[PDB]
Amino acid sequence: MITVDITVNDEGKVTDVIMDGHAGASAVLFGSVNAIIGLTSERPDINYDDNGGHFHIRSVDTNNDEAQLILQTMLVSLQTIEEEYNNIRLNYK
Amino acid sequence: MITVDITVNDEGKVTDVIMDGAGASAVLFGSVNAIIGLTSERPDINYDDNGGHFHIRSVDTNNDEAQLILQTMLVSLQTIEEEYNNIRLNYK
Repeated sequence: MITVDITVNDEGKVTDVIMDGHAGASAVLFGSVNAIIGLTSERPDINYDDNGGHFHIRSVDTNNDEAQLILQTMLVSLQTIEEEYNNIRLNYK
Repeated sequence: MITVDITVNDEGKVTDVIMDGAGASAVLFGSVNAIIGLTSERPDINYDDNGGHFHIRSVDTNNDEAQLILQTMLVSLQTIEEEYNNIRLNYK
């Protein structure tokens, strides 16, 4: 099972997303990180263990509307996978 | 085995995304749900043979939010293709 921990601050901004246990879920997450970097000015703080586990996206500019839209898109896409394969568990922190 | 045809107009807007045939499908369906759930854009969708053919046609090409989601979808598909060059992207 893949676990996705999602942290939304008091201002409604996605500050952290951590995926662990990681085809659909991985493509959505990695693709979204590449989109934030390639399409916006936001450069998230990315950390992961030596095995590629505990993949943590930490937002730097939480007021970047474009990066926030991409993160929300990533979450809607992960919720779409979860709805069909409830394999993946989304946890809202 | 999967082909994705992408049409970008003269104004740089994604007008059509046509997939014919797990990662690719999740990115496509998830992105459509995001456009519908997060923006005012309501794309024209043609869907046949339970995923065998899936065509997204933009209606409001000037919707910056829907356009960002489509570009995100394309970056995500390019990421899959870079790892499984299984999927072929074509710019029409």
